[PDB]
Amino acid sequence: EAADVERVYAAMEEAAGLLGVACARDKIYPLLSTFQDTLVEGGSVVVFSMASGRHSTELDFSISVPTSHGDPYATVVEKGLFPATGHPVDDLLADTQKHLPVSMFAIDGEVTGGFKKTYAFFPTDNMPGVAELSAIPSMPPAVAENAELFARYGLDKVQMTSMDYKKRQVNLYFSELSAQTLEAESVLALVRELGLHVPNELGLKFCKRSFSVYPTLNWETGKIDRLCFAVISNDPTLVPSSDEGDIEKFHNYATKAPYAYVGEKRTLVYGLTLSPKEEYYKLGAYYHITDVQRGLLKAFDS
Ligand SMILES: CC(C)=CCC/C(C)=C/COP(=O)(O)OP(=O)(O)O
Ligand SMILES: [Mg+2]
Repeated sequence: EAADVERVYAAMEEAAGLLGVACARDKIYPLLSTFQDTLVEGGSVVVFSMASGRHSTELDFSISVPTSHGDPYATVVEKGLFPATGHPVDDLLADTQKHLPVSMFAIDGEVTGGFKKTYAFFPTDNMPGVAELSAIPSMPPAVAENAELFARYGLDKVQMTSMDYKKRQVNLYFSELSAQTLEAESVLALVRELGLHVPNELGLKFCKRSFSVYPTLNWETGKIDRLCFAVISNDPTLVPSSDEGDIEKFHNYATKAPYAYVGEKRTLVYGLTLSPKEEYYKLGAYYHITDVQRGLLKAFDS
């Protein structure tokens, strides 16, 4: 439906407008048209994410794609929207769906850069572990090489994975996080073992409220590139930053981002990313939600 396409793109321009970013129509429209059938409201999930620091001038968008549509990456490459990288990341999404049960896909891009990643969601009642994922042929070796470290901190079940074709990286979104996993002492030992920025009192408090945690890995080495803690809430003032700018800019976005489910508050997902020499924050404001998001809010934002 050309209608849903225009609408989704307009909302995307709105979100970008809030951060002073311009959408590259030539890179976005073709992508939205290709999966236009998935833009239907109801069972679709769409997110527009902002970030701080060196990411403050970009705006990401995520769109859920039903598995029935087939490998979303093969589609973008076949249509000529993106050039295969020639690396294992090209087959990872396909191999993941082949070896494990995938409940749904998702495409991700940046308003000025275009397409850059896909996601593979797993059934909540049938989530794979570190061992099941590390056995995927195209999966980065780093996953298996860090298996002992993951198990030591209670990172077992994975609710989904994401593949970044431009940076050739993979994220493992751990779920069912225990309390001792998110304890201050545990989080500190973990970051130190990975050589990432040490979170302060404020950051640690945010890590404790996390419902999801995801490390980023690559095919070059067995070293984790960064680690992210995600919190989901309806509260627009949670950005874990002490900078006046961030507090103001994030809260503004959280209260003005577009959303197609009037009648409820905006679902928000905040992120605290720790890299070797710094930390940055991100915030995704959902444009479209489903009962999954509602279920999560009841469980982690009560
Ligand atoms: C359709 C749905 C429900 C999408 C959810 C996407 C999500 C939780 C992304 C987290 O990664 P990121 O956006 O913070 O960045 P990166 O992958 O680059 O680390
Ligand atoms: Mg992003």
